[PDB]
Amino acid sequence: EMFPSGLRVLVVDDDPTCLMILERMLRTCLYEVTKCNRAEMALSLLRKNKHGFDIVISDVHMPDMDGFKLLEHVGLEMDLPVIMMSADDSKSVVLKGVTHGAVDYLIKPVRMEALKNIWQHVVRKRLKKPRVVWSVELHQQFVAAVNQLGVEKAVPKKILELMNVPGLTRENVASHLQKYRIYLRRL
Amino acid sequence: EMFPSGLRVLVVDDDPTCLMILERMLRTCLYEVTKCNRAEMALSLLRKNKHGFDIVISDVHMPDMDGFKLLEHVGLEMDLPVIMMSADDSKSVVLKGVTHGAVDYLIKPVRMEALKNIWQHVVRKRLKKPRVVWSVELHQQFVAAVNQLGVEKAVPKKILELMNVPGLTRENVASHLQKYRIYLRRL
Repeated sequence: EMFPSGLRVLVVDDDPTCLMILERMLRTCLYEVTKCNRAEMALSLLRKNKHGFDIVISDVHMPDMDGFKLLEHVGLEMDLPVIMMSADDSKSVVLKGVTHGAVDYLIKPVRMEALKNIWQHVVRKRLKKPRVVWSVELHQQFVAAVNQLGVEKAVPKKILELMNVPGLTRENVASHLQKYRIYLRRL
Repeated sequence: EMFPSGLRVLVVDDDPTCLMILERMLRTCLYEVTKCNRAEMALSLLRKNKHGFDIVISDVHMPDMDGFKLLEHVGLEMDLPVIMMSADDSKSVVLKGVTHGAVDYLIKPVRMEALKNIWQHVVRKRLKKPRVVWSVELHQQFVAAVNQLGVEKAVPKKILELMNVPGLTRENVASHLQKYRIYLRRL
């Protein structure tokens, strides 16, 4: 089966053991890895080179910033795939990862198969217009709406009815659902 | 005539004399001023609190980043009003300020009237949808198109014809033109 070697991953964690594990497993899986232990530094590294990182993995806890708001900055503001690394697997923490913008999550202890499969949010087998940026408030309304209808039955028109946001289009919701589908199915 | 006192301005300059002048004049004009001497730090200060700064003034030259790309980060990526502070007033530098995302510019020496009038890009006398973010490449095509048609005659349909970007709408161009109208008229 197909495997995309050489994707570039930024791993953000103030825990050196967690960082070492993630880096070693990603290199075993042929990803290219950049490590960083501060949220502010991660954000600077991502702006420094847009079209430089394919996916970010960041710890739910960070020493210089609330970890969930880093998820918002990376996953929503910058529209990058961000994966939440958490030691806590309660329903509330897992729900908060996706409500703050992550496309997926990893629970300690991280299994190789789970870690290796993160490329699914980046590549697929088969000058452009302005990109649309979702606010955290809008995103949380979307997650609530989709969870109410059921992820398998939620169609753009029904999501829109529940969100009740003038100007929000069917296309906007469909492309947002495609980005967050995998996480929402895990719920 | 109406004057909006108390707007919050971030001034970004590694030249302490320039920073002191801008801060003193802005405080005389009743703005609230935050100073910062590094591009990276400016960017962190702006994310730290969105809905915190009303307008940014940044020097065309910065020691830790190309000044024009800071304009892109602030004016286009973050969609804040950024004003280019420059000692150079050549046609090429002035054109580059607006092609990299600034809504206006200030030339040394800065006159009080010019400095005091920066509120025009922020306020006016009379949960929402995703915001649209322009890439620098798209923005530069837009500036070229508008300059070809003439800023006073440029209507969205004609701008679109010249830009030739599938998916770019009339509404997108009209709201972009409204943001950059003042600078483009100065050209």
